[PDB]
Amino acid sequence: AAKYAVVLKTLTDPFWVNMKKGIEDEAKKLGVSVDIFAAASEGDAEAQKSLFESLSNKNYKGIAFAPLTKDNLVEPVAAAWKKGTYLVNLDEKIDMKKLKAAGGAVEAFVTTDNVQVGAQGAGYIVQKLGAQGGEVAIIEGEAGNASGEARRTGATDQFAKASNIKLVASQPADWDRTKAKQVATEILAKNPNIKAIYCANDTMALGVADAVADAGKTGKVLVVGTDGIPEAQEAVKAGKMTATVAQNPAAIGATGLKLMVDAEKKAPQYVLVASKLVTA
Repeated sequence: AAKYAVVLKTLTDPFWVNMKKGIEDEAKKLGVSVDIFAAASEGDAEAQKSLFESLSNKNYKGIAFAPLTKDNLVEPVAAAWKKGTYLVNLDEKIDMKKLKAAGGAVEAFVTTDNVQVGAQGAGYIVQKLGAQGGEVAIIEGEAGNASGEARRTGATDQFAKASNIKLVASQPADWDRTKAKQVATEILAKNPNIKAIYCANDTMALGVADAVADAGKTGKVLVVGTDGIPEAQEAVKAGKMTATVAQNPAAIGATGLKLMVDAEKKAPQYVLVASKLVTA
């Protein structure tokens, strides 16, 4: 029988499918039975909460979970912690203040570090530009967004380590493809010698690629996105983008399972899973 359960988000896009496959592969490697649940109703906080609650009568030793919101799983996670269940928070961090106030905790949090995501995108640009270096830009998300600001910070800090890389622009395009095209055109007009643009998500990077194409500069300006959405993966294969920085949901799920298995053989353990560069 399964000592371990995982509650994912709805299996309607490749990220959660790939996390499920990574858990299954890790379960094979570790030789353990694991039950993997997701709600059929996508974007549905209470459905996921109810799904989690339905596991209370089963006897899982460990449950890993990727909450839809920071709030929606607080009560079932608290009830599980109080029963002695080993708990691993995956992906988005549960509201720890509310979880504590509910008398619960988690033992581990496995996630992607968005600062490292930005540093990874910027670092790839730095490698690609080699000894000559050159001018670069960041196309930011909505200002103040936690993930976008972390990506901006990580890219900015990484660029700042290379003395012959000059950050000539860092500007918000608000997660909008059309706005990112306009902003990239503005940067291209002001900095015609620009060599690379890191973009805090792929939707914006695809608009940046459109601006670069309109300017006749495809291949002459590197364009690096973030998230690895299918259209960006296709753009990378077609040479319309240089790369995109993708999370590794399979490794997040595998790591989550391994933490639970290892627990069976206080601040939670914080495990960061590196993103993967998608290139041609």
